[PDB]
Amino acid sequence: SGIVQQQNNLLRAIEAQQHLLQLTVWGIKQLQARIL
Amino acid sequence: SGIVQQQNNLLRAIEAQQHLLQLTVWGIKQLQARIL
Amino acid sequence: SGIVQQQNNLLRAIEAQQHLLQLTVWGIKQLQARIL
Amino acid sequence: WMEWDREINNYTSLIHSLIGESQNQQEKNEQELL
Amino acid sequence: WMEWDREINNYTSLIHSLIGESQNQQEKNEQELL
Amino acid sequence: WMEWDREINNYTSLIHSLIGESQNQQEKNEQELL
Repeated sequence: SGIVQQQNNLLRAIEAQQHLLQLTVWGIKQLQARIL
Repeated sequence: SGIVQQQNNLLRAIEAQQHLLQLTVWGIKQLQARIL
Repeated sequence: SGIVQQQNNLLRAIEAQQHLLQLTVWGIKQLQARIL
Repeated sequence: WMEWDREINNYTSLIHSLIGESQNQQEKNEQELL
Repeated sequence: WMEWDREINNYTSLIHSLIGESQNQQEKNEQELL
Repeated sequence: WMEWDREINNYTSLIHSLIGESQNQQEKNEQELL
């Protein structure tokens, strides 16, 4: 049970990190557009 | 069995996220070189 | 035991990935400040 | 940058897929606890 | 860009919380091994 | 930026190591299922 709960915790962290990554990608594309 | 499978799933996601991160790093480096 | 250890492994990887993300955010902010 | 763009797309899709199947497996593991 | 900064701040806080919780749960699962 | 590049390098190496260790442990856990 503790292990299954922990897996949920990890999965949620991975999901939140994915949102962050997608935000960094958007940012890079914005800059790239203005810089080139 | 289900837990081990899930761990494989999570590790694979972490690995794929790392590749994305390396791509963002590359992008940032290209941009700063054009600038600073 | 191996399962719990693997969870430690994965969590540590997520933590390290987070440091990396934070660094990419810093970089993007620096660029945006200049390039705009 | 054209290739960067292709790889960004490719890894983003893969991640979305892995997250999807992890979610399914999570549900399964949760049921099995009962 | 204004929204971008808002979301960055929001997800960063969320992750810090999740990492925190996971840390607590790791300790307790580690304890339970004994 | 000079420090940024150093930190990127440092964290990338660590992640690589953690991933490797996890890969090893995954394969151990997999054999133990039998």
